[PDB]
Amino acid sequence: MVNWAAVVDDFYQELFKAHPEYQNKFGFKGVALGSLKGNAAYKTQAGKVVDYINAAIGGSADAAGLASRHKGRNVGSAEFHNAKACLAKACSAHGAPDLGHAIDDILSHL
Ligand code: HEM
Repeated sequence: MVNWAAVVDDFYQELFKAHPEYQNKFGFKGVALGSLKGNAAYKTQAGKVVDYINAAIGGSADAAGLASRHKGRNVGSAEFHNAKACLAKACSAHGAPDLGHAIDDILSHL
Protein backbone atom coordinates (compact mmCIF):
# COMPACT_ATOMS: atom_id res chain seq x y z
CA MET A 1 0.00 0.00 0.00
CA VAL A 2 1.08 3.67 -0.52
CA ASN A 3 2.67 4.93 2.68
CA TRP A 4 0.12 7.71 3.32
CA ALA A 5 1.39 8.20 6.88
CA ALA A 6 4.77 9.24 5.48
CA VAL A 7 3.10 11.41 2.83
CA VAL A 8 1.14 13.22 5.53
CA ASP A 9 4.26 13.71 7.67
CA ASP A 10 6.06 15.35 4.72
CA PHE A 11 2.90 17.34 4.01
CA TYR A 12 2.91 18.92 7.48
CA GLN A 13 6.68 19.55 7.22
CA GLU A 14 6.08 21.45 3.95
CA LEU A 15 3.00 23.23 5.27
CA PHE A 16 4.47 24.53 8.49
CA LYS A 17 7.80 25.39 6.92
CA ALA A 18 5.98 27.70 4.46
CA HIS A 19 3.33 28.90 6.92
CA PRO A 20 4.51 28.35 10.46
CA GLU A 21 1.62 30.37 11.81
CA TYR A 22 -0.84 27.70 10.65
CA GLN A 23 0.65 25.48 13.41
CA ASN A 24 -0.79 27.80 16.06
CA LYS A 25 -4.30 26.45 15.33
CA PHE A 26 -3.38 22.91 16.44
CA GLY A 27 -2.86 21.13 19.75
CA PHE A 28 0.84 20.87 18.86
CA LYS A 29 1.29 24.65 18.66
CA GLY A 30 4.84 25.65 19.52
CA VAL A 31 6.40 22.23 18.99
CA ALA A 32 9.58 22.03 16.92
CA LEU A 33 8.98 20.62 13.43
CA GLY A 34 11.62 17.93 13.83
CA SER A 35 9.88 16.62 16.93
CA LEU A 36 6.25 16.55 15.71
CA LYS A 37 6.45 12.83 15.25
CA GLY A 38 6.98 12.47 19.01
CA ASN A 39 4.01 14.64 19.98
CA ALA A 40 0.73 13.01 20.96
CA ALA A 41 -1.50 15.75 19.56
CA TYR A 42 0.28 15.56 16.22
CA LYS A 43 0.08 11.74 16.02
CA THR A 44 -3.71 11.97 16.46
CA GLN A 45 -4.17 14.75 13.92
CA ALA A 46 -1.94 13.11 11.30
CA GLY A 47 -3.89 9.91 11.69
CA LYS A 48 -7.13 11.80 10.94
CA VAL A 49 -5.63 13.24 7.80
CA VAL A 50 -4.45 9.78 6.70
CA ASP A 51 -7.96 8.51 7.36
CA TYR A 52 -9.44 11.31 5.25
CA ILE A 53 -7.13 10.53 2.33
CA ASN A 54 -8.04 6.82 2.49
CA ALA A 55 -11.73 7.85 2.63
CA ALA A 56 -11.34 10.13 -0.39
CA ILE A 57 -9.67 7.33 -2.40
CA GLY A 58 -12.24 4.86 -1.10
CA GLY A 59 -15.14 7.07 -2.19
CA SER A 60 -16.64 7.90 1.21
CA ALA A 61 -15.07 11.26 2.04
CA ASP A 62 -17.37 14.06 3.03
CA ALA A 63 -15.66 17.07 1.43
CA ALA A 64 -18.51 19.40 2.33
CA GLY A 65 -18.33 18.36 5.99
CA LEU A 66 -14.57 18.78 6.06
CA ALA A 67 -14.87 22.22 4.46
CA SER A 68 -17.46 23.26 7.01
CA ARG A 69 -15.27 22.13 9.89
CA HIS A 70 -12.33 24.11 8.51
CA LYS A 71 -14.47 27.26 8.18
CA GLY A 72 -15.27 26.56 11.83
CA ARG A 73 -11.56 27.13 12.58
CA ASN A 74 -11.41 30.23 10.34
CA VAL A 75 -9.52 28.25 7.74
CA GLY A 76 -10.44 29.08 4.19
CA SER A 77 -9.72 28.71 0.49
CA ALA A 78 -6.37 30.59 0.62
CA GLU A 79 -5.03 28.20 3.22
CA PHE A 80 -6.36 25.26 1.20
CA HIS A 81 -4.64 26.44 -1.97
CA ASN A 82 -1.38 26.58 -0.01
CA ALA A 83 -2.05 23.11 1.41
CA LYS A 84 -2.78 21.80 -2.07
CA ALA A 85 0.72 22.82 -3.15
CA CYS A 86 2.35 21.36 -0.07
CA LEU A 87 0.47 18.09 -0.51
CA ALA A 88 1.51 17.86 -4.18
CA LYS A 89 5.14 18.14 -3.06
CA ALA A 90 4.66 15.46 -0.37
CA CYS A 91 2.93 13.03 -2.78
CA SER A 92 5.70 13.51 -5.32
CA ALA A 93 8.42 12.87 -2.71
CA HIS A 94 6.89 9.44 -2.17
CA GLY A 95 5.87 8.53 -5.68
CA ALA A 96 2.27 8.66 -4.46
CA PRO A 97 -0.66 9.68 -6.67
CA ASP A 98 -1.48 13.36 -6.48
CA LEU A 99 -4.48 14.24 -4.32
CA GLY A 100 -5.32 17.51 -6.08
CA HIS A 101 -8.78 16.40 -7.15
CA ALA A 102 -9.69 15.57 -3.54
CA ILE A 103 -8.52 19.01 -2.39
CA ASP A 104 -10.44 20.61 -5.24
CA ASP A 105 -13.55 18.88 -3.89
CA ILE A 106 -12.99 20.57 -0.54
CA LEU A 107 -12.19 23.89 -2.19
CA SER A 108 -15.54 23.83 -4.04
CA HIS A 109 -17.20 24.25 -0.63
CA LEU A 110 -14.90 27.05 0.59
C1 HEM B 1 -4.73 19.06 2.42
C2 HEM B 1 -5.45 19.93 3.13
C3 HEM B 1 -6.09 19.47 4.47
C4 HEM B 1 -6.70 18.32 4.78
C5 HEM B 1 -6.93 17.07 3.91
C6 HEM B 1 -7.15 18.45 6.16
C7 HEM B 1 -7.78 17.47 6.90
C8 HEM B 1 -8.19 17.61 8.20
C9 HEM B 1 -8.94 16.61 8.95
C10 HEM B 1 -9.30 15.21 8.37
C11 HEM B 1 -9.21 17.10 10.15
C12 HEM B 1 -9.99 16.44 11.30
C13 HEM B 1 -11.47 16.85 11.15
C14 HEM B 1 -12.40 16.08 12.08
O1 HEM B 1 -11.95 15.53 13.11
O2 HEM B 1 -13.61 16.00 11.77
C15 HEM B 1 -8.65 18.45 10.21
C16 HEM B 1 -8.71 19.27 11.32
C17 HEM B 1 -8.09 20.51 11.38
N1 HEM B 1 -7.48 21.19 10.34
FE1 HEM B 1 -7.12 20.43 8.51
N2 HEM B 1 -6.72 19.67 6.66
C18 HEM B 1 -6.13 20.35 5.61
C19 HEM B 1 -5.59 21.62 5.66
C20 HEM B 1 -5.60 22.47 6.75
C21 HEM B 1 -4.97 23.77 6.80
C22 HEM B 1 -4.21 24.47 5.64
C23 HEM B 1 -5.18 24.26 8.04
C24 HEM B 1 -4.70 25.62 8.55
C25 HEM B 1 -4.43 25.85 9.85
C26 HEM B 1 -5.95 23.28 8.80
C27 HEM B 1 -6.39 23.40 10.08
C28 HEM B 1 -7.06 22.44 10.78
C29 HEM B 1 -7.40 22.62 12.18
C30 HEM B 1 -7.10 23.84 13.09
C31 HEM B 1 -8.09 21.35 12.56
C32 HEM B 1 -8.67 21.04 13.94
C33 HEM B 1 -7.56 20.32 14.71
C34 HEM B 1 -8.00 20.03 16.13
O3 HEM B 1 -9.13 19.52 16.31
O4 HEM B 1 -7.21 20.21 17.10
N3 HEM B 1 -6.16 22.19 7.99
N4 HEM B 1 -8.05 18.72 8.99
